[PDB]
Amino acid sequence: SPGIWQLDCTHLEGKVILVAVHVASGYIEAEVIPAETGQETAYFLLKLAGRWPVKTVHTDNGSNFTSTTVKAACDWAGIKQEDGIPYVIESMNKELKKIIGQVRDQAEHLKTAVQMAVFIHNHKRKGGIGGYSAGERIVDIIATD
Amino acid sequence: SSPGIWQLDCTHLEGKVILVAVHVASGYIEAEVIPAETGQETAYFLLKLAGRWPVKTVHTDNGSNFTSTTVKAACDWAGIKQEDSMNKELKKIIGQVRDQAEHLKTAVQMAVFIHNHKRKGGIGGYSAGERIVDIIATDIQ
Ligand SMILES: OC[C@H]1O[C@@](CO)(O[C@H]2O[C@H](CO)[C@@H](O)[C@H](O)[C@H]2O)[C@@H](O)[C@@H]1O
Ligand SMILES: Nc1ccc(-n2cccc2)cc1
Ligand SMILES: Nc1ccc(-n2cccc2)cc1
Repeated sequence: SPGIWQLDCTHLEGKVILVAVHVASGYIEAEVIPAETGQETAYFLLKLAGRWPVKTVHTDNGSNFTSTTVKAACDWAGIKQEDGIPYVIESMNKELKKIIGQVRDQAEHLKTAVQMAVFIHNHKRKGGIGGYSAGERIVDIIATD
Repeated sequence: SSPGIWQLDCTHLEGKVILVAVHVASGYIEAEVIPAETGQETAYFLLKLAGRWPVKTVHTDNGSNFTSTTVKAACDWAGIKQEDSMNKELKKIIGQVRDQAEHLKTAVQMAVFIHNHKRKGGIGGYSAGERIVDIIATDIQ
């Protein structure tokens, strides 16, 4: 389970946000991209896979994931691509947009607000003052020694 | 050496700029390919990095991009203190795989992958990715 990520997209202000969620921790990575193309999606996946030990990605089976460029990237990086596998995370894509609202007036451009929201989400302590943030949870889950 | 210390440097290849952040204690790298070495691109890079890892201090080359008001605003917001080698290993790996990709940026991220995942030493060794997570997880207690 520690190598599983869920990908999804969010559209805001006529722009596309690609989001990767580490299922076990709730940690997120996101980028604003011009459109959901195979090349953009493949680049995103390649970046993510260089930064964390990514074994498996669950996707929404959008047409960007049927691109041969994305298939090639997943094969090169040793990612098992699992399309149409669903999976509180539902509450979270709604939650990123809420956080983006609380910082939007501090950023000239949307992409900056998106990275501010990612920062807030990842650093936020969950389950009270004795709890842990998504950033803390991911490193504790992944660390092997 | 401390868990929150990164070093940031630029490398120029094929008319483009590669921004490289190294986590000093582990050797782990994050990199992006940018059109030009601008204040806006530098700030965006730093905000992304700080959202992903507990970044306390970044050591830089004190070029013009790092003292931009947008960079200072990003660093103030993210709680990053600015202060004034592995570019060589990265460039080398980029060389070794540049022929497996059309675009330079694809080859750069292939090189970041290879570098971060590569076990140093024999059986018993670690990769830079394993070292950074082990160091940070230990710091959490
Ligand atoms: O959101 C656009 C933004 O992303 C950055 C990250 O620093 O880089 C881009 O990465 C590629 C360029 O190297 C793009 O193809 C990709 O869409 C995006 O991740 C910035 O340079 C850019 O402003
Ligand atoms: N844009 C892009 C990203 C990754 C690849 N890739 C394919 C195999 C390995 C990386 C190709 C193109
Ligand atoms: N436990 C573990 C394994 C691989 C990594 N890794 C992350 C990027 C490259 C390797 C991190 C932690």
